[PDB]
Amino acid sequence: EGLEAVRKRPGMYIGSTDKRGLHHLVYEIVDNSVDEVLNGYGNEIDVTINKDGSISIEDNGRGMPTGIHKSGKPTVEVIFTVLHAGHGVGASVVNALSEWLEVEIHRDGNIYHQSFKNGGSPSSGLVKKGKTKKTGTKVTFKPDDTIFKASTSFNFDVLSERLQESAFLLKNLKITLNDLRSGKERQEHYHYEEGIKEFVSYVNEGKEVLHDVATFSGEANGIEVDVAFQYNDQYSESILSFVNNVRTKDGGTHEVGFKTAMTRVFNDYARRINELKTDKNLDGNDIREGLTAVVSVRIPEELLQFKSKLGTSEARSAVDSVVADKLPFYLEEKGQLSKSLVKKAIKAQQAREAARKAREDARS
Ligand SMILES: C=C1CC[C@@H](O[C@H]2C[C@@](O)([C@H](C)NC(=O)c3[nH]c(C)c(Cl)c3Cl)[C@H](O)[C@@H](C)O2)[C@@H]2C=C[C@H](C)[C@H](C(=O)C3=C(O)[C@H](C(C)C)N([C@@H]4O[C@@H](C)[C@@H](OC(N)=O)[C@@H](OC(C)=O)[C@H]4OC)C3=O)[C@@H]12
Repeated sequence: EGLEAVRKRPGMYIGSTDKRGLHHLVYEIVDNSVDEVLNGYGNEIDVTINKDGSISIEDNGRGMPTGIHKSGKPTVEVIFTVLHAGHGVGASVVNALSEWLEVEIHRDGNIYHQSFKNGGSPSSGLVKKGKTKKTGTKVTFKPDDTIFKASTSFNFDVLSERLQESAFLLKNLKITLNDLRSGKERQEHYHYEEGIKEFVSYVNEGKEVLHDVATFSGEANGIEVDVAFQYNDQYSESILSFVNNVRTKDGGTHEVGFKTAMTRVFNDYARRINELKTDKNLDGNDIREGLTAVVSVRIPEELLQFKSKLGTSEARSAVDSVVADKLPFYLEEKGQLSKSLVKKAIKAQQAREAARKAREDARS
């Protein structure tokens, strides 16, 4: 009954039926809690790997609606049983691929509980039972053995990497990952008050840093932007791009917008402090040498287009504008540092030119 289509072709919805597909089920539920925190409701997400094979995902958000949907069915049943109701395949796909799923909604001092079993078949109605001092939703589900053949066991380190990433992107979000399994009991907490500023320092661990993380945010078009960067004394570039708390591994327009404004502001500043003469412009390449940067954007549903590579042409204009508006003032106020970063980029340009001449001489 709709969920049976998900059960016959799971790959078409979660990619695979291996560790990757198993862990994506966890991410679908985590995302709903993340969305809620974005909207200003809640600040805590608890992920618990249970002894029985299940996984619990709890938040302190508003809690799911308890009432009858536009249709004649309880909203909880609509969410978990109606395909793609509300990647974003929905809680209903998690239910379809679960042996059992339990919902717990904390609303106005009361706990509302609903159970699902086998293909995502309601094994109870929404029952009001228990008193509470908190607001939020808790989803516990045990993956189906027949679906995730030899792949139902949750991996702590896989989840930790993704949960730490979510905490870095949403400052003041506290994520706790708990493993209760015998012989594997562990706990980690991810809470970064300085957000993507803390992400940059993390990516630069084990490398010497040239200055403290430079951060700047703003809004251009309908896109919110967060940019953090810090140079190391090494030569590699490490540009991490994110769209709506989710990584875009192949970059896109938001990444292009950051890179173009960075080259433009650096060149303009270099000529202003007379390091470059009337003498060619520094390439992006020279400027980005040893640069670790995090580009995090928030785009409305209407504007979005592509995933892994953003296509939203307006996001180029958005990042370009925030960087071009904020970076000149950073460089002007950090006079000695910025003069040093200009010289550094000139030396990278000179090194590259000498590599080019040696290559040409070896050819001719
Ligand atoms: C079913 C519901 C009731 C819940 C509501 O979501 C909550 C979610 C919310 O509780 C919050 C984010 N949740 C949590 O905190 C949370 N925490 C945890 C641990 C979990 Cl899990 C959650 Cl959740 C939030 O606080 C409030 C504001 O919204 C949903 C959000 C948006 C819609 C208005 C949606 C709805 O009423 C829909 C419908 O009436 C129809 C269906 C039921 C007839 N529908 C459609 O459902 C299919 C046919 C689609 O199909 C696809 N995509 O293939 C479309 O259909 C189409 C044609 O696009 C989709 O239409 C847009 C809907 O999505 C809503």
